[PDB]
Amino acid sequence: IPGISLNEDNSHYFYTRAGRRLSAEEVDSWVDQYAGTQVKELMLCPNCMRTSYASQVWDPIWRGYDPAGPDDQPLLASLPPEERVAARGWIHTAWQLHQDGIDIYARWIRRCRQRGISPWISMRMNDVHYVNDERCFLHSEFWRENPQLRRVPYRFAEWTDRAFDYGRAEVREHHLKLIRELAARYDFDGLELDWMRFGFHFRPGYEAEGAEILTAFTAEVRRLLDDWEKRRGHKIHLGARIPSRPATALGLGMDAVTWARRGLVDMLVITPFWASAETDMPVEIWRQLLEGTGVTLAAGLEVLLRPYPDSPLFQTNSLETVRGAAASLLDRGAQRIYLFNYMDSQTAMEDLENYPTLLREIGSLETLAGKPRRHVLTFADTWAPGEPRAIPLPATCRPGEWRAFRLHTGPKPEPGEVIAALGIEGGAIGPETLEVRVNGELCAFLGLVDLSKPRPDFPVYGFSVPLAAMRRGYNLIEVTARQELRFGWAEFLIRP
Amino acid sequence: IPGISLNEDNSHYFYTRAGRRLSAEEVDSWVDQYAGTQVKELMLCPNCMRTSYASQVWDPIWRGYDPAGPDDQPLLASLPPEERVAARGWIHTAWQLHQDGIDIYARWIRRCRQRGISPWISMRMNDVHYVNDERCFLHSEFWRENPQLRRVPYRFAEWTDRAFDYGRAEVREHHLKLIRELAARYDFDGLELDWMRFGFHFRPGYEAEGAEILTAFTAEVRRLLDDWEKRRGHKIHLGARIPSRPATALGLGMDAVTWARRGLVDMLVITPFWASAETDMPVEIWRQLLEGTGVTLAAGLEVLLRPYPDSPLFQTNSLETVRGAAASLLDRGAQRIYLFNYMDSQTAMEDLENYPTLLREIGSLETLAGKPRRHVLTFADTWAPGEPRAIPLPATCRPGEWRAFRLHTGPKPEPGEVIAALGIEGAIGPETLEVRVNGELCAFLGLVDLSKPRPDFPVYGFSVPLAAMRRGYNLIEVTARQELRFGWAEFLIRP
Ligand SMILES: CC(=O)N[C@H]1[C@H]([C@H](O)[C@H](O)CO)O[C@](O)(C(=O)O)C[C@@H]1O
Ligand SMILES: CC(=O)N[C@H]1[C@H]([C@H](O)[C@H](O)CO)O[C@](O)(C(=O)O)C[C@@H]1O
Repeated sequence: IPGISLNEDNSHYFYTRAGRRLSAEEVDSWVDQYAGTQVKELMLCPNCMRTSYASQVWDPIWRGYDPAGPDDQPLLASLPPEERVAARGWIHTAWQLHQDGIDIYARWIRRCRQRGISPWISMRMNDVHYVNDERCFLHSEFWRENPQLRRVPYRFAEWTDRAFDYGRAEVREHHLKLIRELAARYDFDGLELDWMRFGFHFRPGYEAEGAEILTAFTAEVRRLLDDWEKRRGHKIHLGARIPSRPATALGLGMDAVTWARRGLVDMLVITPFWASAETDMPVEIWRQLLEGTGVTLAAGLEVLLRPYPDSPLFQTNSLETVRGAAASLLDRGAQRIYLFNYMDSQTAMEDLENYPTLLREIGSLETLAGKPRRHVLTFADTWAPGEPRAIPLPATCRPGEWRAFRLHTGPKPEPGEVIAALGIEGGAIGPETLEVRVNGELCAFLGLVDLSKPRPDFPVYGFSVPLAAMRRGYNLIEVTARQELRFGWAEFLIRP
Repeated sequence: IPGISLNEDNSHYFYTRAGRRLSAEEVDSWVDQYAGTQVKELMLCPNCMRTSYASQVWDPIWRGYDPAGPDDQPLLASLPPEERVAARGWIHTAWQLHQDGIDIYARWIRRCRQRGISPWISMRMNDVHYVNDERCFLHSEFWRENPQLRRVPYRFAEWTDRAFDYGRAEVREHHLKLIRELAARYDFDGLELDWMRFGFHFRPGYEAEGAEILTAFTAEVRRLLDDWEKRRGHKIHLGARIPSRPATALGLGMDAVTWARRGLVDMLVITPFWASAETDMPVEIWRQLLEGTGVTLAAGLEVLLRPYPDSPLFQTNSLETVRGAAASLLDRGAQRIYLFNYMDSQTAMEDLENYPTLLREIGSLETLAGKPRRHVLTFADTWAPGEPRAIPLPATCRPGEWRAFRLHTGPKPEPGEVIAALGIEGAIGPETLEVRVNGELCAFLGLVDLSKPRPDFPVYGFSVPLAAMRRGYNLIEVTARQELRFGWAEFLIRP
């Protein structure tokens, strides 16, 4: 009954369908694959710094575009030859659609309602893809002409250094112009403010004033949609994506508790940025913080699954690891599982054959129950500027020392197998090199485990967990080593 | 005004007054130094594994004691000769009080009320000092005879490994026996459950069931005190010390939000363990979590001030650093500043001459305003088992890389001087660092000669444009032209 919110990005559909002259019927058929699943809402993203539809107030993706021209034309000149082919796939498909009088978002919204899906618009509030390239096709002329409106002018270390400063009147107006058009153009059930693209909206040190500013912004949005409710003849929801921990959220100027209490939002998505999906997010704390407000709390998953920030592995979640994350987060009180970057091609799970099963299982503890799952230890990629960072992995154990790892494994396991699995980096061990306990109970050595993707590129050792040791929620791996060891991976595999 | 809660520990008074035959009058005079200050409550701790008063349900500190005997006697045999002198100071003074018919806690409670101080009892729920020594004088016989009731039987790496497991009925009963006695023996305004001595109460991995167990415990205590309200003819408060961050609190089986919502507690003290004061605690998050519950949220200071867990420096807070922490935590919404280990001698601020001034200033932003203060970067000493730890220092900056440190400096500074000061561990010039605060370039000042507490490595000062500083967090950003390791960071605000 919690169900899935699925986010469709502003570029994917155009990139993957490029080269086809799309009919209204084919455009509609994209919604259909999500019909009869646990998907309750599609969050349709129509923009980055530019829109993928023919905006009157912002730059469409195709502003500057020469449809008949060569790839080497001014709009694409800044990219290498090979990347112009991909960018032009997006620009051209978005352009051609408009030329045929097909508004892709209007069609998706209409088809959503026919298929019992609640259609949302999700706006990227501060996308900064490729801002190292000032000439790049997908920057707004407004961004290009106004470097004084940026967040960090004293350095350029990260893309977010060149993000818009929402402390400025003219930055808020620029984003409110697009919202006023989206509300007028599209008859959506809900608007989501996607603050987590890229989650950095304020001069470093100005986040507290930023918090009062985004609350007022959110209130302007809520007021505007209230007017549209009387016009459309139905309720319109307002939602937001925010960081995964309340202190990080408040530290980036997102006081979601105030937004909830003053009735500005009725859905909140707690999410990482992109580096890895968080398999561990303090859902129960947010639920306490949001008590009485009537806000739907969604737990946001990302497609990547990576053990630590500096890992060179860039593999996606599998059905089994999404089953783990989803079982965990629903067990903690998530009222929705929200998928970001889990699309039907290119930006999607590596085991794409499992996409339909995933959409029919991860939205309920009932449909996850008795199915194989993996609870993998990862990390929170997003922290407020100068906020101390708590990153579990990698973890050194010196001879005779103890290390502990708490992994959230949601519902108590049904009868069957539980393996605590630990990856060791740097080249190794015997059957008595490690002592492994779970909630204090000794775990028997199993030997090397042949993991399916996602998996580390170093040996993973399995330890058999006495079924009855496992408890609902967090479960504690403790390890001591007789030799210095570095851990690069931890998970629970539960196969009932 | 928010005001001060001050904790007197179970041993201090006995250790420091040892060798004097104490009169009822002198015992009473201890309360007097706190009268007419911002202290609203004295939290009088009467126990560890043993009581400092003559309990009939627990071991007094002097169980086993031979008053006329030599230092080398069975009760103290396990200590080296010179440590028996200190321990025996505590045991003998506590014993001799009882022999004179002086109940120190009954006298303190009475004298508190005469002097307009609200008197509390603060019970250590699981003290584990010196549990490496199974024959130690301060361990209870119950603890000694029941090693099966301990938290960790598979290893002994930390004192908390030999803490009692409150997952056991026998452990809960044992601690409830003392609470039943304290409620009957003493007419206190409030009982505080000091969970933060030592904050580890459950088998590793059983903290969730632990949370339901301490809620039921706390509720049992609340029901007990409700009965005593009708006998004593006045309200009795129930309070608790808990970890500084909500996730850590819930992770150690302390669901204080439930305790607050069900009206089991009406005071909560967020605090670190002992390694250092936390100058940065999520007060505003707790206030949101506690909204409508009527619970007073107290921000707990510890006496030590240390930049990171492995630092060999063990210096205390000064008047100036306590002013900084207090200005910060009050600014964030603390309804009380709570002092732990800020006593009148031995366990005390090293600038002891400033103790009376401290007790008249740190309870109100009004009395802190326009006074010199230091906002020092530290760390949270306490994390749930296997919980990822966020420790800011020490911090390496590679050539051409940026590091940031957010320090909470509470109220925006008055007219005067603001210095960002950065300590370098393990050779720099005036351009080796670029330092910004909230993006504004800060002038190199050179080496700053800090007063204690201070690192044993060079501290460089950077002049902050007064107007850059904001209310609450303020952001130091630094880039280095040479590989450097920071061991220290602070704001000095001198109006
Ligand atoms: C690289 C690619 O093809 N698509 C990517 C898009 C585009 O970069 C973006 O939509 C341009 O506006 O961004 C994401 O959705 C994102 O932000 O997480 C990830 C996705 O993989
Ligand atoms: C002289 C001395 O060491 N006293 C210390 C006492 C005793 O060790 C304890 O009361 C034994 O029961 O403990 C503390 O208050 C504590 O827990 O932080 C600190 C204080 O410095």
